[PDB]
Formats: sequence, structure tokens, C-alpha cells
Amino acid sequence: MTTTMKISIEFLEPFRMTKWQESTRRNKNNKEFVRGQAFARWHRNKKDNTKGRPYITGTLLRSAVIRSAENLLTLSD
RNA sequence: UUGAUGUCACGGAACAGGAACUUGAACAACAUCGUUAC
Repeated sequence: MTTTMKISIEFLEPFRMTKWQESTRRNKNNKEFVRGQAFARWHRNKKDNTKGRPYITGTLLRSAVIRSAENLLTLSD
């Protein structure tokens, strides 16, 4: 019914990560959740204990692919 | 550990001001050590 395509990205430069926020101040009114939306995120299991790993939102990769498609469709009319 | 119809964060130089400085003839004469004797 569905087909899975596994991808992997590899960096050539030191990337940048954002801070950890709480589940309350995670809306459009906080000025630290915005301005940190184009970076990687830090997920910590069992909150109130800084122990976890980084990850990357899939919506950000979707937006980048959309921008690349917009820029590639204007070259072939 | 995201949710979708809308992310210019490669949109932003850790930058800007503060004398390791001040003072000094490579020169020269009087002793050191304690007890003996009635």
C-alpha cells in the first residue's frame, strides 16, 4: 500500500542547535521557540533531567524540498 | 521526536577604549675567640 524510501544526510560543516523549551511556552507568542525553528532540536526523555539526543524535524526538510522544487521548476518553464 | 496548503535565519562580524611602567655607581679595612690568677 505504501513504499518506504530511506534517506540519509551528511554534514560538511558544524551545524547549530536550539535550546530546550517546555510544553507550555511552545506557541507563536514565545520569541525563543520562533527564531529557533530553522535549527536542530534536542529531545530529552524523562524531563527535568538533561539527558537525551538531538533530532531534526521532518517539516523543515519538507519546506526545504518545496523551495528546491520551486526553484527547479522555473528553469524548465 | 514534527504534522502538512505558507520557515528569506547563508536575515545578524562578540565588536568597541587602556604605554609592563617607576626606583638602585658591581662597590668595599678593622679585628675574630674566650678566660687565667690570687
